[PDB]
Amino acid sequence: PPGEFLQVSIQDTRNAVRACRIQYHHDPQPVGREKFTIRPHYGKEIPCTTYQ
Amino acid sequence: SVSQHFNVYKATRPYIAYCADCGAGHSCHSPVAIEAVRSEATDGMLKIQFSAQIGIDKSDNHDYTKIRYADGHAIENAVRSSLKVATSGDCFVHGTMGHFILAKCPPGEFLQVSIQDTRNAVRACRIQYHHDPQPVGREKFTIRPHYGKEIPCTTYQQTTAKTVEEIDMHMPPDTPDRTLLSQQSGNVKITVGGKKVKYNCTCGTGNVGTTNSDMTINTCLIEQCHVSVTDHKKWQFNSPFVPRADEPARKGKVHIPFPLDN
Amino acid sequence: EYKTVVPSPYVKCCGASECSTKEKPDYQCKVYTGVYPFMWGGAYCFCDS
Amino acid sequence: QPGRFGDIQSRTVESNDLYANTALKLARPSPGMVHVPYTQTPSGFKYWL
Ligand SMILES: *[C@@H]1O[C@H](CO)[C@@H](O[C@@H]2O[C@H](CO)[C@@H](O)[C@H](O)[C@H]2NC(C)=O)[C@H](O)[C@H]1NC(C)=O
Ligand SMILES: *[C@@H]1O[C@H](CO)[C@@H](O[C@@H]2O[C@H](CO)[C@@H](O)[C@H](O)[C@H]2NC(C)=O)[C@H](O)[C@H]1NC(C)=O
Repeated sequence: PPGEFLQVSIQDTRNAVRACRIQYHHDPQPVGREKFTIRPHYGKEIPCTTYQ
Repeated sequence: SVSQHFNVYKATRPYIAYCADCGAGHSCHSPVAIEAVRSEATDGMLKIQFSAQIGIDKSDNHDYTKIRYADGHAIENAVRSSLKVATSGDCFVHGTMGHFILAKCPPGEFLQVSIQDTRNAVRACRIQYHHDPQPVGREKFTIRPHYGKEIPCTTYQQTTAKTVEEIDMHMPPDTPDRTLLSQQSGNVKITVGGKKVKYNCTCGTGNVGTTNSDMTINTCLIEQCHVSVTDHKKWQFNSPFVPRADEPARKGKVHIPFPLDN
Repeated sequence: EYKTVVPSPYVKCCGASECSTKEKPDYQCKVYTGVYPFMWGGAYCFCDS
Repeated sequence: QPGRFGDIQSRTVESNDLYANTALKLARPSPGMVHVPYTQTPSGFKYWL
């Protein structure tokens, strides 16, 4: 979701919490001409790039 | 009594419907499909409707710690402590009864409901709902004060008694299944499994009808037949996402809990 | 406020249907031809188109 | 008129007649699905509110 900072954390062998956080301005923009948040059950199909 | 209030839900079963986004932006059939969200309460008590039923166990008996849902053709159980509703943050559940969930949630753009499966899997669906409650009065506060005025302001009550408003139910349709078909050299064999099935095969002549026992059809390929369960003695909610059976006649009506009050 | 009531869709395989007008507020019905519905178990009926 | 105050009307709270004009238009379903779509202007009562 949108935010200003990003954090990744795993758990140590001793069950400690190891985390490291940086700043990253994240604000996604859906493709097309509308700013929606959840996909619809009736609409069009626009070409769009993703990571496989 | 509370147990007596559950007589109506004895002739109903849950269902599985198509909901667009079920967790990771991938369309998937789910038993926690959302149908409607009602916000007629002034204080902001959301009323959520979804396929799975609260308060009923698989053996059709009252119980307050089990949630029953449809999976395949049967009905399973899930723990009620594994129910979550979130709108840009975890929100609180004020009362659940049958098809409906009552919650109050912080401002957000999307709404998500999730339950845990028998195999400890997570089933969820998310829809879009612009939620922003303005408190009654002339001040946009957030938390109740310890010195203030009393003003009229409506809400949903937790009473489970009969109300005037109601929804409608209708007979479920025939549900296709492709897993009741097996190939034996040059034959196809259908497995009843305890449920009446109906078939239609174009190989040969006179291969249509409904049976409830295991049979084999010769000189037929596996792709040349189609079968579907037919018994369906229970009831289903009239949903736009599930096809309607042959009869266009309304069959039953079921009251809906949690009326409106001052 | 109004609520739009929309019942479950009627699908018929290897056939056709027509709907009749009714005295009901803003009734809007239409018949769509050449459909291939899908369910979780598989296809719904034999006839392709 | 649709979308403004007075989209749906009734003579009295208990009356059984209703005049509605909300521009309910149906649309053809997406292929390989079982769903009925519709586009309809939002309630004019909320707009007036
Ligand atoms: C079983 O399936 C066959 C098709 O395999 C159906 O036969 C069709 O019937 C309609 C009218 O009833 C005709 O317009 C089609 O041309 C027929 N198709 C073929 C391939 O002949 C038959 O109706 C189905 N029967 C049931 C009970 O579902
Ligand atoms: C909460 O109380 C108010 C006022 O007592 C209710 O409004 C009245 O409801 C009665 C029906 O019992 C009507 O005959 C009156 O005409 C209503 N008042 C006005 C000014 O129209 C209100 O309905 C109650 N809330 C709920 C949910 O029943």
